[PDB]
Formats: sequence, structure tokens, C-alpha cells
Amino acid sequence: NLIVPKEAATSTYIIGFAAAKNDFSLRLMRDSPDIGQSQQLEGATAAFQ
Amino acid sequence: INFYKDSYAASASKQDFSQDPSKFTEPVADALKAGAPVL
Amino acid sequence: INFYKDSYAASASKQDFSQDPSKFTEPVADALKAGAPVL
Amino acid sequence: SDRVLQLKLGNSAIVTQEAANMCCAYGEWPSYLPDNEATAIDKPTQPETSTDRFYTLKSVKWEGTSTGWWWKLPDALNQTGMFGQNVQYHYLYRSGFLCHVQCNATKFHQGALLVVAIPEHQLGKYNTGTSASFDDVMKGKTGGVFTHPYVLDDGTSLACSLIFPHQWINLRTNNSATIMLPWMNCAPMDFALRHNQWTLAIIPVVPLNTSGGTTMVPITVSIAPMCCEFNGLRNAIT
Amino acid sequence: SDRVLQLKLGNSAIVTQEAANMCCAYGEWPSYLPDNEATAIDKPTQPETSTDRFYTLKSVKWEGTSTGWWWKLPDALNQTGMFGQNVQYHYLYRSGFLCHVQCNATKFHQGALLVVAIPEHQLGKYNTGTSASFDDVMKGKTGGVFTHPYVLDDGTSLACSLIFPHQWINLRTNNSATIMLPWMNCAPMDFALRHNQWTLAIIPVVPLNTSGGTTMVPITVSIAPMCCEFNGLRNAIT
Amino acid sequence: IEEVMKTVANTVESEIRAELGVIPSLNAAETGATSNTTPEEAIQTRAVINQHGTSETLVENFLGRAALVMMKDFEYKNHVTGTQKVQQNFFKWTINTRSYVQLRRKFELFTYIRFDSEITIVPTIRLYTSTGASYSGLPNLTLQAMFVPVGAPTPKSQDSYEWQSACNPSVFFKIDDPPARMTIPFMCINSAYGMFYDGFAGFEKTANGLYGINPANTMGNLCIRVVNAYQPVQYTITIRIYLKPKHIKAWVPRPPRTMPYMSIANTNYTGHSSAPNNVNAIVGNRTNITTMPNDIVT
Amino acid sequence: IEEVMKTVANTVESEIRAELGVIPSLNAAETGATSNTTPEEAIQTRAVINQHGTSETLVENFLGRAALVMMKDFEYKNHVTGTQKVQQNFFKWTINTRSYVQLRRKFELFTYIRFDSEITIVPTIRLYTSTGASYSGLPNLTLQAMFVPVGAPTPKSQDSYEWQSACNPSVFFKIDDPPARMTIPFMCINSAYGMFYDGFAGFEKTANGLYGINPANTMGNLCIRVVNAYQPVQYTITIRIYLKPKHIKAWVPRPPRTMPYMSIANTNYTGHSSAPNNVNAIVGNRTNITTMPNDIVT
Amino acid sequence: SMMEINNVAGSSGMERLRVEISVQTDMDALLFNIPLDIQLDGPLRSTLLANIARYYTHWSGSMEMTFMFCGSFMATGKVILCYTPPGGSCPTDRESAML
Ligand SMILES: CCCCCCCCCCCCC/C=C\[C@H](O)[C@H](N)CO
Ligand SMILES: CCCCCCCCCCCCC/C=C\[C@H](O)[C@H](N)CO
Repeated sequence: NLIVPKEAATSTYIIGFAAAKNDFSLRLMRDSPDIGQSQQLEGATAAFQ
Repeated sequence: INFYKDSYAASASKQDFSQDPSKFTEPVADALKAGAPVL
Repeated sequence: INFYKDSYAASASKQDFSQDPSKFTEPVADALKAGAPVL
Repeated sequence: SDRVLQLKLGNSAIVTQEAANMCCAYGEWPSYLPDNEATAIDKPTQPETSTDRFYTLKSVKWEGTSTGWWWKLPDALNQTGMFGQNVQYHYLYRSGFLCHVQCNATKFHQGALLVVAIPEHQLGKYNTGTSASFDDVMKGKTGGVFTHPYVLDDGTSLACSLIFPHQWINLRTNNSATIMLPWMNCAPMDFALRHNQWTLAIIPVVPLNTSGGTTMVPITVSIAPMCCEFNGLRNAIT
Repeated sequence: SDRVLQLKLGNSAIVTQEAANMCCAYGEWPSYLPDNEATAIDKPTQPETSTDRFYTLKSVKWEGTSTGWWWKLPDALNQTGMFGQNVQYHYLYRSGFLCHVQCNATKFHQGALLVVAIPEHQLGKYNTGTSASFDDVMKGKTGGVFTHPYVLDDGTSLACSLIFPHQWINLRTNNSATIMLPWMNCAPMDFALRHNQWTLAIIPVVPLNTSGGTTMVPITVSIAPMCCEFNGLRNAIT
Repeated sequence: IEEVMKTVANTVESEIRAELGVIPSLNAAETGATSNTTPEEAIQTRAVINQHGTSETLVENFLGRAALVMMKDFEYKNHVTGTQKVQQNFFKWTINTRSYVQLRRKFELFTYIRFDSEITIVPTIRLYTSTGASYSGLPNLTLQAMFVPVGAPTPKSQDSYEWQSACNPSVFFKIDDPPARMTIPFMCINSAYGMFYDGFAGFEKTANGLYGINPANTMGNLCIRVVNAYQPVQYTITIRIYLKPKHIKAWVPRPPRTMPYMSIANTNYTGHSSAPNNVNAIVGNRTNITTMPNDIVT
Repeated sequence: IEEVMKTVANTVESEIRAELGVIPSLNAAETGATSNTTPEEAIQTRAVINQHGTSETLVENFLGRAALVMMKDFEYKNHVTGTQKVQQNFFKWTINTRSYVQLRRKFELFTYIRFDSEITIVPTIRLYTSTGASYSGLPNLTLQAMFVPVGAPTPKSQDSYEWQSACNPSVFFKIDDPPARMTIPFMCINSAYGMFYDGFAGFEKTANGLYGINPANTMGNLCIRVVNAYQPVQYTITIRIYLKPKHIKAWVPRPPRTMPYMSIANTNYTGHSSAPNNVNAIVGNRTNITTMPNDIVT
Repeated sequence: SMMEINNVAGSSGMERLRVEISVQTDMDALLFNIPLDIQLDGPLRSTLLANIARYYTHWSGSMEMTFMFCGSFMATGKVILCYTPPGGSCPTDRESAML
């Protein structure tokens, strides 16, 4: 369980972290789905004037 | 094949297999051992 | 002629004349002789 | 000398006095996975005498109208013994197999069986576009029967299937067939519940003729896993 | 240095930061049966990473009126994991055990537990002539509770039970206890379903006092079989 | 054993044989072994120094030939007109090697093949025939073929922003140039490609839909577009992809396919309505087992 | 230390451990060090000789790929008609590498990068669709791309006299040729390019307008024109510039960008209206912390 | 790097990076679970691991998850963190999970 004294808070937090280890490897580089464009950015077309 | 005078014209140099995961994973003053209690 | 860095880019390797017809034609535990009665 | 044969594995043994020979597939012998080729890093379990032993399936009755029979070779054992239990508790499996087929008759009976082990026998369906269902292929220890053995239910041919490791059971000469199968896979190990490495097929190429003798002629299949090992222990799922 | 301890077995590991020490029963370590002492001649199966690993039982709630708890030490695992399956498929069993007991509290809680492993704890009954029934003793993974812990339910005494391998869990000092048990038997091996070599007993000699803090204080038992081997493979019986 | 065979075997001389206990021409097919009876012990042979080579029939030379793997046409116009708000001057293809039976049957002679793929892209162009179909020549358009691995975003328009391809490899090639060519490595997650998969691609036990689908045969997508903006006239672009394998290694030979293929996802069969290549009759029929169909009339 | 790693680490065998005072799986994240617990001391491992290479993921190979850096179209006609007295068959671009997010996010994984730039210019051409839009093929026009450093005069017309380029480097390339290619050196005034600048580009303390503008990122202008005089018909020229870095050196890795970009001059963020990639919720929502969204139904 | 284990509606900003552990009134209780996926949207998708890995298609090798307790000094507890190899459903009881 979580056991706490009478005067201590009964709720606490965990932080979780993750990582690779020294045997980890990646192959076949692609484009990440984490970003994308829909329109020209602000000032993008201003660079031509 | 590089027939240009300027060395920066050459192909890519994709050959540097040295690594140092320790500047990021263990950047501490006192080296941590294995199995020994950290602090 | 291969001027690419990756060895898989090379031409075909049509040069391996070794053969072993025996994994398919005689894949038995006891080797069969010639002229001797099989079983 | 090569007509008698005794196979011993764990607490099980089989003798035969009219064997033809022993077929070792592709001139190979089962062995454990070397460290050179392994990928899963956890320590494997290698039960030897509790898994590497003969399991005798139910017999099938050879009739005059029989088309043939097949067993998906891990799938046929997944529900059987300590092998099945290890298969259920572990994510990853690897083994060879030693397949022995028994069918005895008299000197007046006649007929021939093709005992052929087909690696990665992806089953086809006749006259339909939809693929085979889970039930059509995951028949378990019961096995299936061929619909069109002449094309191996695969659009290939029976005639060329002799390229695969095989033996015959010609009733005038021999009453048993034995084939030893190594690990067939691209991968070092596999999930035993969703992929079959081998199919043992029994096909009556020459039809049985009793000629007044005993009519109930059964075919019996005994399979022993070889060099079993398992990885990724967890809870049991069936 | 001796207050922190990590135990690793197969795919399971346990850490503790307030251990007292480790208790190795009678200065002994589990080991496989040597050929010098064996009697069954068939080749044993020795699953290592699938059986020699920690199994965490259900927790028990420590109350102010608690008398104590016990687990019959093979019997508690006979229905659990690959150990249980091997126990079911084999006539003969042998192992040690590594028993770890977890009970954590605060610096304001108080109480003491006697974690004692009793070899061949033949259970007695109070105020009756008839012996204990099968249900009274074969409690499985649930374990039992002591009726009269002061006589160990055995007409002996709790006070002298410190002759057996034991550890304490004093809430002001430590929150875990670990005892490692070798094979205790006259015989080289035994039928795991009708004889228990060890009883792990948890007895609250000093009663728990919450003193305004958290009231639900559970005790958790994790046991790992050590050097398991099995003989006499057959069908599974439960 | 293993022997190096640049040529085929010679024939040696043979002589009259009349021995007791020696039966070279007698075998036992039940053992699973092919007959070892050689011509010199079947008949009285002469010597023949035989210099017939075996190089043409090597597996590397048997499979190492470019064959059609994909072919697809699409319209090059302005599709924004109407109710369509997307330019759509492109197409997407999920890479498979089971679409065209010629290459497919040659690959399915083995269970596992490991090879690098030499890819050649052959574009053709025509001018659409409709009303004002006054020919004016074929424009020299530049095309972009982008490889899109599993999990990468896929373009939805000709003017999508997935076409920058910061990480996805692309080739820009023109109509009038030589065909585009690049090598894909052996890119399986296993040691070899499986031509056949006797299993399911999902951990979940669905009733149907996943038999024979190999989890490792998920090579991804090929997207090809026209870089140029639309012209006032419509053209039809046809893209043909040729695959040549190289550095080939093949294991476990299999019976060749005899029934016509029906799908790219399964081995389903129906055959023809009558022999040859029928589910009951692979070889054509002769009148009886005593009839030569092509007999010399002497 | 520094180790050369052609492959990844092997796994060694491991055995039962029950030691006092040894706690490999216990760490302290407050020190700022990542856990050093290895698999062999977490679980009982087998030996594995591991031959998985690490070359594909080198920084040189991670960044050394051509990506779109600029794309711009302009009209090729006679603009002198009307009230415009300047030919204007050209355009000017102020060089930046923050216009297209695919390359930008890959660069902003580091604070400083030193590289030479391999520049590839890909021209496309179309025929404008208006009235007499009778197709007659795409002309083989020659284009001039002139690099204009800071402080050099900049062309104001197609027929300006800045196009002699006695000192400014120029490339003359035709539509039907292969794309033009040249290497720009590492041309920063500092030892490396800064992807981020936490400061101001002016000595004067203006209220706003100069935060995040790096003084060294003033690479100058690229001016591209059509050398040919105007044709009787109007064409649209589209110029795409691809940048490939090479000889790359990267320092100080940074958290990847998660919010969509909004400008090329600042790191301003707004996110999406709902998860994923929202200012309050980068990862999408599940029902609760006890819910697998993709759970095998056994 | 931190995992958004608490990626639920209602949790905004930093609330997503931390998991509340509180005094239970039921033993053997399930606290949370983490979907071990990198391509799909999940707790791993916030890590630097998953942000570099998603630039590639294939991966191999062991990972690690580190958990940190940020309660008071006087709070004690014991938790078991179990990894289950694939093949079946997620364990919902501790007796099935500890296997
Ligand atoms: C710079 C790359 C852009 C062009 C990319 C072209 C991709 C086209 C590939 C078509 C054929 C790929 C074949 C790959 C694998 C094997 O053949 C299959 N798994 C069959 O086993
Ligand atoms: C003969 C030269 C004529 C063509 C000149 C082409 C110039 C186009 C250059 C575009 C990209 C230049 C990138 C230069 C520097 C760095 O990438 C930026 N400072 C970003 O840090």
C-alpha cells in the first residue's frame, strides 16, 4: 500500500521516464508524423519582396 | 571521385562511428558505479 | 565498376558454381551405395 | 538392417520392423538456437524430457474414397502435454519435429500413401476470392482433409510435391514412414499460436484395396518436438 | 550495506531499502539433486527461468485482532504458473524456496511480525480427537490463519519457534524479511500434491498500532522456487 | 558433398556387366531418395568429355532479370474544377510483388528469397483524345517518385506538403530522360523474404481477413506525382515499374503454380474449364494410354 | 569515455543474484543522470552476439538528405504593357531555412550545426490557360540564378545590368537539362550556424522587432530570372530549391518542436484546437490511466 | 524523458506528466498501465526516444522505464511494475500480471 502518518498527505505523485539502452538500433529513416504544413508560414512569402 | 580544387566540394563524410553517450546520460561530477547505491 | 559507398549497390554476383544435389535427391539417414540393394 | 528402426525420445519409444529408411529433411538435424543467431535476450527455458517426446494423435480411417489428411505441425500439439503448456505460457517458441507415420496391413492389401512435409503450406480455397478462415486452417490436433489433393489445395501440383521432404508407405514393402524436420523459419523464433512452420500431409496416391481382408485400416501419426525452447514467459493464454 | 538488498530470479526482481539481512536456513544453499543420492532413474526435467521465479500471493490485511497466517509452501504454488503445470504433469518434485515477505509502514506505526519457516508443520486441532481434515490443511495459495498461534496450532510453543529459521519485521527498523529454504526431506524427491515440506508462518507477536496514520496495512508474500526438477512425466492430474 | 560444377558431368566408358548381387537399375522410391542409377551402369556407354556449362541456369541468373512489378495510368489535368477541391495529379501504390503472374510464379519456386531490388521506372505519356484534340507534342514533364515507409504521412494531393521529403527518399526524373533507377536494399525485418506465410498477421483472433498476410511484407507505399502545374490540355501518364533482384539467395524450392492466380492476397485456385491447367486435369488429354498424339507416319 | 560503435552492444549471460548491498535496479533521477541499470542485471539474460549496425542513424546520415528549402512561381510574359514600365521577368528571395517545417524541425534538434550546403535547383514550366490557350509545347528556356551577398546591388528588372555578375556567382541552366547543382561552403561568420538566437540583432534598444533575429543568419539574396526575352504567350515558371547539408557537425541537442510553426522569425506557438499537439495536451487522450486503447480481445 | 502516463481528459499541461498514487482501501489494486507503443498516440509518444525513433521505420533492442517517487519523506509504499510480452490481453489482476 501507500502508508502515511496522521498529518501527512494521503496522495502523492510518480514521475515516469523512458529511454533506450545501449543495444537499441533504428533503421529505414522516414518522415516523422509529428509535424506538417498546411499553408505558408508568416513571413514566408514576405521573403520574396 | 573529387576533381574540384576546394575540399568542401567533396562528398559526405558518413564514417564517424565514435560515440560518447556519457555527456548526456551521466554528466555528473562523481562517476556512478554499477549496483552501488547512488547517493 | 562500383563507385557507391553501400556494397549492396553493386552489380549481380553470378559466380557461385557450387552445387549439392544431395539435400534433395538423397536426403536419407543411411547413405545409399551404388549397385547395392536399397533396403 | 535399414528396414528395422527404433526411435527413443524421453520416456517414449517406437519400433518398426518394416521401415524403408529415415528421411532427414534437407540433410539437416535439429539443434538449439546458437547465440550467433538469437535476438530475444532473456534466458530461454529448455524442457527436454517433458517436451521432446512422441505425441500420438487420433487415428484416421483409410477408406476407398479418402482424399487425404494434413496436420499443421505446431498447431497439432499446442493443446497437448507439457509442450502445449509451455506454448501457452510463452510468447516465443522454437523446435524441430520428428514425424513418424504408422499404417500396417497384410500381404494381400495394397495401396500407397505419400507422407510429405510441406513447409509454409499456405492453404488455398477452391472457386472463391475470400481467403481461408481461421477455422479452415486452425484445425488443431484433429487436422484437416484435402479438398483437391491433386493441387495440394494450393493451386500447385501433387506431382511436384516430391521436391519436399517425403516418404512413401507402400503396403507391399513398408508399413511406416519417418521424417525429421529442422526449424524452418526466416526468424529465430516465432509465436506458436499464429504461424505454422510445417504441414504433415498424408495422401493416398494409390487407393487402398482390402481384397476381402480386414477393412478398418487406420493411419496413425506420432510426432515428437525436437530441441524445444521458449522465451517471453508471461501468463497463459489459449 | 546489509540494509538494501536486490533479489533477481528469471524475469522477476525485488528490491528493498530497509532489509535486516538475509536468512539462509541452517547455513545452506539450494542445489540440484546429485547422482550420488538420486533414486528415480528417468532423466529429470529442470525448467529454470520458467519455474525459479518469484510468485506474489494475495496480500493479507494486518488488523489489531489478527492472530497470524501460514502458507503450506509447495501447496501454495501448485496452482500457479509453469511451476504448477510441471507439478501437475509430474509424479515427483524437488525444489528449495526463497521466501520474501513485504510489510511497510511509517515511522509512527509500530508492531512486530515473526516470519518463521517451519519444516514439517504437522497441524494439530484444538479440543478434539479427530485429526485435521483435507480442507483444514490444503488451503492452497490462500493459506490459513492460526487458531492458537501461541502453541503454533501444534501443542508446542511460539516462544521456542525461534529454533526454526526466522526473521522479524520490526516496523521501526525494517519492512521486509527474506528466508532461503533448501530441500527438507528424508526422501530425494516427493509427490508435491500430498506432502508439504515447509510452512511459512507470519505471526504478529507485537500487535499493530496505527496511531492515526493509514489503517490498511497489508502483508505480502513472494516466494520463488529454487532449483526445481521433476520426474515421472505422465498425464496432468489436479 | 558440395562440388563446384562449372560444366556438367562427363560420361565414362562402360562394359558388359553380368554380376550376382549387383542391381544398379533397381531402386526403392519409398525411402524418399531419387534413383542413383547412372547411364554407365544402365547401358554400355562410350566416353564423352562434356563441356556444356551450367552458368545460364544459376539462381542468380534465373531470377536476376527485370520484370514488370507495377503499371498504372493517371490523368494529368486540372481536377479542381467541379465538386473536387483537391488537385489530385498523382497516385499512391502499396508495394507488392504478387500483381503480375510472370514474376510471381518465378518467385514462388522458393519459400524464402533474400535479394536487393534494382528498381527501374519507365514513364510514358499520351495526349487525351477529346474534341480539341489537336496534337502539339508531348511535354517534357518532371515526375517525383517518393518512397513512403510504414507510418510516414502520405500525400493527399499533388500540391501537398509531404512532397518536400526531408527524410523520405525521392527521385525527380523527366519524361525524355533515361528511366529512373535506384537500388532498394534487402529491407526485410527477417533474414529473408517469405513468399508464403502459413499464419496470421494479427495477435487478435478475428474470424477472417488475416490468413496468408505476412507481417514482414509491409514494405509501405510508392507515391508518384507530376511536379509541373496543370497544362491547359489533359495528358495521360503511364508509369511502369520494373524489379530486378540481385545478390540473390533462395531456399526451400516448391512445386510451381499450375492453376491461374485469382488474387494477390491468397493462393486461391479455380483452374480452367477444361484441360490443360484444370483442377482435375493439369495435362491435356490423349485418347488412351497407348496413343502417341504426335506419331511419325512411316 | 569515447568508444567506436560500428554495431550495438552484445548481451552477455546472467545468473541468479541475491546479494546484500547491491541494488542495480535502484537509481536516483535527481542527480540528472539517466539510469545505468543494464538488462543483464535486471533479468536473467542469455548471451546474444548482436550485429545490428549503427550507420543509418549517424548525424551525417540523419541530416545529409536533400529537402525543399524554397519554392516560388512567377509569370513569364511581357509585363511592360499597362502602367508598368519594368519588364519584371524574375524574382528575388532572401535566403532562409525556416520556411518549410520538415527540414526546419530536423535542424532544430540541435542548437548549432556546421555544414556545407549542396544546392539543387529544379525548374518546372507550364502554359497559362487563358482564351487562346492552344498548347504548343514547353519552350527550352535558359534561366540564370545569381547569388547576391549582403551589400551587393540587387536586380530590379529582367533586363537590369546587375545580371552581368562580374563578381556575383551565377549559374545558367536550361529547362530540359538536369537540375542545376552547386555547393555553398560553410559561410557563417561564426564557427557554426545558430538555429536559435536568444538575443537581439541591433545595438540600439528598440522596443520590438529584433528578438530572435540572428546577426549571422544574414546570408543574402537569391535572384533568378529568365534570360530569354518574352514570348507571345505567357508561361508560369516554378523554381524549387533543395538543400542537402554535408560535412555536418552538430552540438547541443534540443527538445523537438511539438506545436505547429506559425512564423519564420520566431518560436511562437498555438497548437491545435484539441489533442494531439495541443498547448495543453501533446498526446491524445485515453479514457483513463487503466485503459489500453489497442487491447487484444482474447 | 518524462512519459505522459496521465494522458486523459481533464489533465492539462503538467498534470499529464505525473501520476497520482494515493492510499488504497483495497489490496492488490491496479494503479495504472502504459501502452508500449511508439507509433500510435500514447504515454511513450512524449519521450525523446519516441520523437527520434518516429523518424525511422524499424527498431530493435531493449528499452527502460524509470519511475520516480515524489511523495513526502514519511510516506512508504511498495509497487510492482510488470512487463507482459505480447500475445494476449492486458493483465487486470496482480496474480495474472506478476507472471
Ligand atoms: C529513391 C527511392 C524512390 C523510389 C522508390 C521505389 C520503390 C519501389 C519498390 C518496388 C519493389 C520493392 C520490392 C521490395 C521487397 C520484396 O521484393 C518483397 N517483400 C517481396 O518479397
Ligand atoms: C553559383 C551560385 C548560384 C546559386 C546560389 C544558390 C544559393 C541558395 C542557398 C540556399 C541555402 C543556403 C543555406 C546557407 C546557410 C545555412 O543553411 C543557414 N544559415 C541556416 O543556418
